[PDB]
Amino acid sequence: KVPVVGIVAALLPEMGIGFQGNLPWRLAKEMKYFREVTTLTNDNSKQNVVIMGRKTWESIPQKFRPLPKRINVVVSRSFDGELRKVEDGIYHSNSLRNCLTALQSSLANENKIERIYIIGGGEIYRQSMDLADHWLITKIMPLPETTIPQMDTFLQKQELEQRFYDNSDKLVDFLPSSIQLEGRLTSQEWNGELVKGLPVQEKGYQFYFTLYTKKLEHHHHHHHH
Ligand SMILES: NC(=O)C1=CN([C@@H]2O[C@H](COP(=O)(O)OP(=O)(O)OC[C@H]3O[C@@H](n4cnc5c(N)ncnc54)[C@H](OP(=O)(O)O)[C@@H]3O)[C@@H](O)[C@H]2O)C=CC1
Ligand SMILES: COc1cc(-c2cc(C)cc(C)c2)cc([C@@H](C)C#Cc2c(C)nc(N)nc2N)c1
Repeated sequence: KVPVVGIVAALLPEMGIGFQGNLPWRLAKEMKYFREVTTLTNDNSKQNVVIMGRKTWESIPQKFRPLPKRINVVVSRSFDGELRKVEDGIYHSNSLRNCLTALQSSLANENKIERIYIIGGGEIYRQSMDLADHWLITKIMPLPETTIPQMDTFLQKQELEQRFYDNSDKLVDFLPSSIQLEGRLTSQEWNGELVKGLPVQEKGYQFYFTLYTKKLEHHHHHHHH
C-alpha cells in the first residue's frame, strides 16, 4: 500500500556503488538530492522510512545518524525480530522482508508513512529487486578527463532491466512536489547506452537523476477463496 522505492547512486556502465565500505565519490549535490527526496513528503503529517543494511549504517558518519526527519530501520541477522524500536528514530529488524510487511500494517503505521526508501547497500539492493515498486537511480559518469574510481560493489543491472523500465519522463512528477531540480530532462548517449533524466555536473562527474518503474505484468493467477 505504501510505495517501496530503492534509491541508489551508481557509476555507469557497470553500476558500481561502493569501494571498501565507502561511497566512491563525495558529491554534495547528489547527497542533497538523496537528503531532500528521502526527507520530503507531499503530506506534512507523514514521514518516510529509510531502510538500510547493518554495514551501510556503520558507514554513515556518527554525527549524522540516525538520518534526521525519517524513520531509520537497520537490518541485521543478529537482531531480535522483525521490527523493534531501539532508540529514538531507530528501529532494528532481523528481516528485510518481514520489516516491509510490518511497516505496511495500517494498524501499526496509522497511515503516517508516505514512502519506504531502501537506501543500501549492495546485499540489501540484491534482495530488493523483487520488492521495490520503483528505483530512483542517480547514473554517474566520469567526465572525459576523470579517472574512473575503483569499486567492489555493484547494482544488479541485469535484474533491473529485466523487471523495470526507464520511466525518467515521469521523474519530476514522482518526486515530492516541493523539491527543486536544476536540470531539464535530457537524453544522451554514453558508451553505447541511452541515459535519460535530470543532468548535473560536480567535480569530475556528470550525473543524471533517473526513475525506473516496474514493467507491466500479465494476469496469470489471482488468489481466490
Ligand atoms: N552508492 C550508493 O547509493 C550506496 C552505496 N553503498 C555501498 O554499499 C557497500 C555496502 O554494501 P554491503 O556490504 O553489501 O552491505 P549492506 O549495507 O547491504 O549490509 C549487509 C548486511 O545487512 C544485513 N542483511 C542483509 N540481508 C538481510 C536480511 N534479509 N535480513 C536481515 N539482515 C540482512 C547483514 O547484517 P549482519 O552481518 O549484521 O547480519 C549483512 O551483513 C558499501 O561500499 C557502501 O559504500 C551503500 C548505500 C548507498
Ligand atoms: C557508505 O557510507 C555512506 C555514507 C552516507 C553519508 C555520508 C555523509 C558524509 C553524510 C551523511 C548524512 C551520510 C550515506 C550512505 C547511504 C545511507 C546512502 C546513500 C545514497 C546517496 C548518497 N545517494 C543516492 N542517490 N542514494 C543513496 N542511497 C552511505
